[PDB]
Amino acid sequence: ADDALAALGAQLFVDPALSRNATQSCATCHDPARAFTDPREGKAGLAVSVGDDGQSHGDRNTPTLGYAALVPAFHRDANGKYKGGQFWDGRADDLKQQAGQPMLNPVQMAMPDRAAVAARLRDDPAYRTGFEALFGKGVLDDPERAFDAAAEALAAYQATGEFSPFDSKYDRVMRGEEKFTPLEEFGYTVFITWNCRLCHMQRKQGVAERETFTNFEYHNIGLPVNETAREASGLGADHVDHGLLARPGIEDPAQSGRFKVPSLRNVAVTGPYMHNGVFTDLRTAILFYNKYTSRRPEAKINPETGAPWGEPEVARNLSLAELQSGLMLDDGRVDALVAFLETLTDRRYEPLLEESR
Amino acid sequence: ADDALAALGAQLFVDPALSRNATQSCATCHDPARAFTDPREGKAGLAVSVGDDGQSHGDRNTPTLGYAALVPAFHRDANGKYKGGQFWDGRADDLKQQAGQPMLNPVQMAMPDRAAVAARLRDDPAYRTGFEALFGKGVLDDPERAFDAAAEALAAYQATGEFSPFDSKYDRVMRGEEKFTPLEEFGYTVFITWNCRLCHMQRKQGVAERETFTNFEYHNIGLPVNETAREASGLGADHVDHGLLARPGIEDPAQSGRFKVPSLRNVAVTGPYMHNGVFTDLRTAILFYNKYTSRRPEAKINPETGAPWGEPEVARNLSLAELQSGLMLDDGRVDALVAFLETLTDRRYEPLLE
Amino acid sequence: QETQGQAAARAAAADLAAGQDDEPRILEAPAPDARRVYVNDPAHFAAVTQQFVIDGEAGRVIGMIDGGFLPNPVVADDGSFIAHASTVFSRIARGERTDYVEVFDPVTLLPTADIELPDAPRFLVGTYPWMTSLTPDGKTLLFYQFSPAPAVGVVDLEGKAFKRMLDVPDCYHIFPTAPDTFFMHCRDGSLAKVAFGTEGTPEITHTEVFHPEDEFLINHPAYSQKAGRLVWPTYTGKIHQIDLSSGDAKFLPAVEALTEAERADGWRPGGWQQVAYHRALDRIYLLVDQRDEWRHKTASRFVVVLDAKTGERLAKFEMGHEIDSINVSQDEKPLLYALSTGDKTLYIHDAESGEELRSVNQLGHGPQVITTADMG
Amino acid sequence: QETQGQAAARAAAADLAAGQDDEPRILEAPAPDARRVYVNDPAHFAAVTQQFVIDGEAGRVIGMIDGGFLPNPVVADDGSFIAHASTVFSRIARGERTDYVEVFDPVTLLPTADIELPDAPRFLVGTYPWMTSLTPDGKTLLFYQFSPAPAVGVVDLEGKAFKRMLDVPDCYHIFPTAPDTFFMHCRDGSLAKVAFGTEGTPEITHTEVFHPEDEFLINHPAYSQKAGRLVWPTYTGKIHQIDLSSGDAKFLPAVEALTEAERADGWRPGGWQQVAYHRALDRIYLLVDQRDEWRHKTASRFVVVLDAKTGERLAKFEMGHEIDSINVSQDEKPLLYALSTGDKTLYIHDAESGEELRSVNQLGHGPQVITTADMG
Amino acid sequence: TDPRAKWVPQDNDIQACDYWRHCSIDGNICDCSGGSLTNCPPGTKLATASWVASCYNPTDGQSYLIAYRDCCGYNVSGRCPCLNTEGELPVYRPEFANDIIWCFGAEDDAMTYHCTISPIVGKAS
Amino acid sequence: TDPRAKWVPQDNDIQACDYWRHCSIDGNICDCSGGSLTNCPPGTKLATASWVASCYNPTDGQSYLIAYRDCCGYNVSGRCPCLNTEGELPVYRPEFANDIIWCFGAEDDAMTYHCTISPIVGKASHHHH
Ligand code: HEC
Ligand code: HEC
Ligand code: HEC
Ligand code: HEC
Ligand SMILES: [Ca+2]
Ligand SMILES: [Ca+2]
Ligand code: NA
Ligand code: NA
Ligand code: NA
Ligand code: NA
Repeated sequence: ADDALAALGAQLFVDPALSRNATQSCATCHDPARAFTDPREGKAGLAVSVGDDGQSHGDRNTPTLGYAALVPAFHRDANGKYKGGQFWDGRADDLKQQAGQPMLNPVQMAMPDRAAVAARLRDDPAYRTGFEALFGKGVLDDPERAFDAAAEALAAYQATGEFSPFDSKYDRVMRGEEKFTPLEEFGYTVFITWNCRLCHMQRKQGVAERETFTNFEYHNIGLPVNETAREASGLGADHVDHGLLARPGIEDPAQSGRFKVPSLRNVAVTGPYMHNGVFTDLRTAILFYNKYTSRRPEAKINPETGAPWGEPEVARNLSLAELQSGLMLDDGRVDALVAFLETLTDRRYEPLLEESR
Repeated sequence: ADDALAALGAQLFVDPALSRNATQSCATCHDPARAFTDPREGKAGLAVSVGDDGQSHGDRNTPTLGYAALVPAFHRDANGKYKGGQFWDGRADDLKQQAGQPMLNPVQMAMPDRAAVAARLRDDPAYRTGFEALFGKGVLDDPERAFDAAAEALAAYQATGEFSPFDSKYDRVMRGEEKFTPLEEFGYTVFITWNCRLCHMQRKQGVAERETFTNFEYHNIGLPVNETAREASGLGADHVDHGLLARPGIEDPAQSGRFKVPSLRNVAVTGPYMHNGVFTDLRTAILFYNKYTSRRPEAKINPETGAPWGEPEVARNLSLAELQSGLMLDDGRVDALVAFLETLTDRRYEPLLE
Repeated sequence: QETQGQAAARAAAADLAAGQDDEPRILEAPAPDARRVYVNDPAHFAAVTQQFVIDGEAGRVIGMIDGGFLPNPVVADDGSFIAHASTVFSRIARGERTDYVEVFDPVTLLPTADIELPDAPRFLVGTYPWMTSLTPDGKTLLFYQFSPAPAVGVVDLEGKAFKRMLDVPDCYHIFPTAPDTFFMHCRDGSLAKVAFGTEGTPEITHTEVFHPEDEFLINHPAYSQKAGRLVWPTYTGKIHQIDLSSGDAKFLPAVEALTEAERADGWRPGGWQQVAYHRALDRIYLLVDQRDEWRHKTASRFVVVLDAKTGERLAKFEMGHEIDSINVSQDEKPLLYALSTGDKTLYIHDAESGEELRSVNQLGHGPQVITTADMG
Repeated sequence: QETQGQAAARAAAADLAAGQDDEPRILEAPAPDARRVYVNDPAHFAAVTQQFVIDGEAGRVIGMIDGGFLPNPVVADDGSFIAHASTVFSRIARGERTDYVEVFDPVTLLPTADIELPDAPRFLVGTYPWMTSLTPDGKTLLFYQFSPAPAVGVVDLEGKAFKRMLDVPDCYHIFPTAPDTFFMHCRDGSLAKVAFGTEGTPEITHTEVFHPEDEFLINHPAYSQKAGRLVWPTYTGKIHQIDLSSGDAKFLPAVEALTEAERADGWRPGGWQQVAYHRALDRIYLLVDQRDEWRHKTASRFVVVLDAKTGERLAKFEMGHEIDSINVSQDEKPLLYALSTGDKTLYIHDAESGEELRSVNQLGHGPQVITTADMG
Repeated sequence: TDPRAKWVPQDNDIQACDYWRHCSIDGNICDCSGGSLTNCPPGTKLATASWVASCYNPTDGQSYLIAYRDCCGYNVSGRCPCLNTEGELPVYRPEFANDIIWCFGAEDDAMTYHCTISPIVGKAS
Repeated sequence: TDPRAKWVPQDNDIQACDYWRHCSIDGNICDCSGGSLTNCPPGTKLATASWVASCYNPTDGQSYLIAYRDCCGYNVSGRCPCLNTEGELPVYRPEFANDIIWCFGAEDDAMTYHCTISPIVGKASHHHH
């Protein structure tokens, strides 16, 4: 059942018959050889992904599915902070609610509706057999059931150890099986004593058993629009990605421009970075944080463009308290952080670090 | 010698033959019955005194001679403060140098010069005998020796116990013979803990053998002109009394407007007060100090005139560090001070306290 | 048995073992209650000072307020706010002086008002609690000025503004009785009643003279604004009680806190805050020991408790320490707070038995003044 | 053996008997000289602090200087002035921060300059002498900034104006060597030489890395500006000596302050100002004791004295008190100053014999830094 | 009591200087002025900066990273002063240095030192 | 060191709280922070205000008026703290009261307390004391 449901999800995940033109499976955008992100080039580089029509681009960067199964379901905590959920704006409560959305999105897999999905599942005798064993006879005749079941299988598959193996060097080091290089060790010390820890650690204090390097909260760190992405997505020059406020049922204008803190696991191999893929290099993402702290003019310039970072897409609700730490990361500490973040790469993706290094 | 000298000075002191018209003696203005001050009402009341001619008024209040003999000779001390001498502006070095000035001052005794003084001395057989015994035969035929000798006798007389008897209640109390009243004691405690002791005590610390309630310094306390006195004096309404600066040899502009701190001995019976007799009452003199301390309307008004005190005659060099003490004398402390000050009255003038 | 630090170690270990997360944050002080006590440390005339807010029940510091030069603390009896009149200088102890009033929220301890007093008008003196005083409505703070002459300043806490200085005769201390009236103690031996409108010289009314010139009334009388009771010991432990509840002064029978044979064997009050008054118990507490005539600011090792209406001694406690200042909580079963300037320790006593319950040490440099709210 | 207070009583008694008058007034301190010593009291991080100006020969406090939060004292080696970089706030420890430098006349102790530092730029740290430093000419004061990044602030004492901040690498401490140059110690184990103008990117050069990553160099190296000698102990009592007198760094041979057998038996330096250097004698003094390896800020009871050239031990003094800081007068027959933070006492020792000669107690709350002028 | 002896952690009293989490604290324990082990007193402002030490917990045999944080904007408390330096490195390794007033990031720009908290942020490695 | 016993003046050590002239001193002996018995330390400002006391001098058996004066404009010295109260009267008799910061008249408006001097200003006997 647990095994079998995931095994079904495994099959669906790679099955392009879930896209209108049959060109695209989850695996196409969440490619297992790329820590489940999209290696494909589109009109905005790797910032945003192309759908099954071959033309439609999204407005956000395809995130890893690695460790996404550790994220709690979306909720508001007692301190009025939203946490968890799926999608950069948390608009899906959890993996199961998320799974069906790329299928029906005309900018992604573009199936017209649930019935079209179920017709596809019915065409395949392995699916009749697999779905029926788990969900019962005729499940694939009922589009609502078939679609829900396909989401469930896909959520199950993403909860397997294959997606969250905890076998990064960092994991190995925390087991006592090996040691950090001294650069990695300094990186870890910086990470845990600087402001990164205020957002990129599961817990406020104490020790997490399955650390994924995010507190699953929502923060506006004051990123600019990714203009090439925004052009490709076609959403308009006057469009504002309001982040969490876009989630249905969120009305508080203080949530405007806030996005889910990503897990930094496999961060080294899942560029480009941020919700709009705006920064191509990991070092850039780190340096962006100096804009709140450094008094040096260079701290205001995106090193990838040589131009100012740009006005925030959403100039209000910035996390200034956390961001304005009073301390600038010098290059040695940025280098250290890169080294440390690379230790968060799963064992099987270690060979990918060669090219990024 | 010392007795006999003083005894000659005693004769001279009361002798009006040392004035031009033979109408005026030292004792006319320094009346022994009024603690050697002038009881005579002139133009400007008692603020200033009239000379031998019946019409010339001075521009300063006639001071007591009591305890003048305890003032050091004029000198500048090592802190740069001038101290001592005689007259309100210290322009005389000492008693001896002071004594001949009234004799020759046309506004006072008005003798034409020293020879006229000698001649009057030769008119009196008693003086030929008295001066000759102390200073030698022919002293009176030499105007300079005669005048210096008269001045010496006058000074010696003023150095007698009679002028400085230290028999005030204050003296008796400090000998343990008598106690202050509670009000007098409060007044003394206020006197020595308030700014008054910064100027009206001989020493900065320790105890004086012969306290005369003056440090002998020069201070500008910021007094206004006494308009009627000034009128009567005939010095002009443009005139400015520069106090110590008027002493020859003092050039330091910082000394303008500064006057010698008077001994407060006998102060209760020597009104009017200050160098120009501008205040008739002792209470007023004490209240004057509140103008620097008190932020109440009353403090700005001379209670004898009902009008503002007046701008200082000399606005510069006020002793503000001393005068702006940060504390105002309430009516109670002013009463206590009056009472304390009355204790500095010599025994013989205690009857004058009403 | 288990101390505060121990209990905390155990709770922290449990949270660790359980995997319990918690957000590091700024704590709120527990709500003000009757057992809250404030200890002010004038720090032997240091330029900056500290006030300790203490939960008397647990004997725990629950917060602190920083102050300037010889600040005058006040605590609103209703617990709604605390305030001080304080003095700072632009360069530690030199330079431009700023006198000001701060009002603080009693649980975040954040300043909610900061009201400058013009012309540096505060009286700088070892801390006498009744040299700065809240009116009963809490709307007005009155502070004493000595220089150039006795005066009283009126500060509007509601409008957050200084209003004006009242000219008074030669009097001391400020015991507000109403939104527009307070009493003072005058040199001539009267109390003066000062009624201030919004304008004009106030109206001032002397009581009879109520003590002779050679009877010395201490700088730290107790005053219960809610009871109207002014409790004023003299050097010999004689105690004037003055009732101001009616709006006018009426003088309660004078009382002696020590017996003749005690007097004769050298017992005298001594310390700083020598006297405490418990309003509901109508009871007086006096710090005493055997001492010379002129050692009246020294610590004492005993407290006598006496009934306010009779004069009857109710207890004599051996404090077991050198105590400079006393006060009491105004609840039922009150604590008797015994502050040792020398030990920098507030000893917290059961006011009934005099037993030492607990203590809070390390209370600054020279703590002297204990304040409580009368919240009941 | 007659104490100063006895001598003073004797003299006052004689003036009274003799009728001798004297004007009460403000004293001038005696002229600065080699045996003047300054003790700074950071007062364990209090908002306000004190410096004591001491006559080391007489063991007399001859003056004091008030300061704000963790001020950095400097003393002009020629005796012409003293200064500090200080920090005050508008409401004791809260509100608007003002950092400033004051310069004082060394006899009247009056401030002759008060120079504001814009944007509150001082590094707030437990006091390290070499985190604020005078250039040899006395005209410039250099102060370290940590936040947002290591930087060094330049203050013109002659013009009484703040000049600029300099951006530096990831380095610490300021050892000036010239009117426009100073050295710093870098995270990477090098020294950084910083040469700066009125405007322009400062010229920064690093030496070779002179210690391994795991050899830890203490925060309180001794630096003799007149000798250009930087004497930098490690935690183990290994002593790096760096000669900066040429204007570039030369590394001198390392010496051990402790023997192998001592080190095998747990001897290590420890304290605050653990090391002193006497220029004329070329001698290092190091506070050491038997201690665990991580008790390196604890007091020590021994001073080893060693020849800086050869590393030969000349003495091992049993100080007889818990000493946190040492320094020495820079004259002949120097005094060895041994400051106890816990006893708030400066013990003054003959530096040749180690014998305690006298002591000055009541030096604040937590005195930690001794400064002397090198006037010779 | 022997200041120079090896520090011996305990996990039974947070107000004592040998409390295990305090192995590199410098200042005053916040628990003693109205804060708590990992929270600041009222009126003070919590810094975001920290120093770190690996402190052995004798309750569980594990070493934890304690990332000290200062509570700022008040004069020093004066209660429960402690100075420990386990693993404490000099100022040039500032993440392990403890003479620095780590008040950075505190609200209202507060930079005066009041006391320090001792929260755990990970296991030592 | 019995704090409550009758105070016993000595004329042998001015830095000790039992020095005869300190009979009503409150604060710190100026002589311990760089002043002298009767002069203020450097940097401080001498007040013109005083409270007075009559202090018995064991040496001559005379009683002298000591008009204590504060030296102001510095934080309290912290050395040789002393509080004595011979003849000390409460604040409403301020001339003899010693909790008051007697800094009035000090230059620069200095009103912070540093230490106190003990000069003689007269011979004595007060009705009280
Ligand atoms: C056309 C590319 C594309 C395809 C195909 C696609 N995804 Fe995604 N995926 C994205 C993008 C883009 C986002 C972020 C969108 C957003 O935040 O609004 C995303 C977000 C998610 C997330 C949220 C992860 C996070 O951390 O917030 C999950 C889970 C997910 N995808 C799973 C799937 C599954 C399961 C399939 C197939 C059923 C799938 N995706 C197909 C591009 C794709
Ligand atoms: C105030 C909370 C907060 C702080 C502090 C912060 N982060 Fe982030 N970080 C985020 C959030 C939120 C995002 C996603 C922002 C977005 O895309 O809108 C993010 C994104 C990133 C990314 C891109 C990851 C990806 O998959 O695209 C990196 C790398 C990262 N942060 C590193 C750091 C480091 C290193 C520090 C310390 C210098 C740090 N962060 C501090 C909230 C924070
Ligand atoms: C016309 C009235 C008058 C007569 C006559 C007179 N004096 Fe004066 N006396 C004064 C006045 C007025 C002053 C103050 C003058 C001044 O300060 O310039 C004074 C001042 C003095 C002083 C200085 C006192 C002090 O404290 O400064 C002495 C001494 C003195 N007189 C002695 C004498 C002697 C001796 C004679 C007789 C030779 C004499 N006076 C005649 C009016 C008089
Ligand atoms: C700054 C020094 C100073 C202080 C302080 C001072 N005085 Fe005077 N006082 C003087 C001087 C000078 C005079 C004469 C002024 C003049 O006539 O120009 C004087 C005059 C007087 C007189 C008039 C005496 C006479 O013979 O005319 C009285 C009375 C007096 N002072 C009392 C006091 C009292 C009481 C205090 C304390 C409130 C006091 N003074 C404070 C310097 C001082
Ligand atoms: Ca990415
Ligand atoms: Ca007169
Ligand atoms: Na782009
Ligand atoms: Na919404
Ligand atoms: Na007139
Ligand atoms: Na002249």
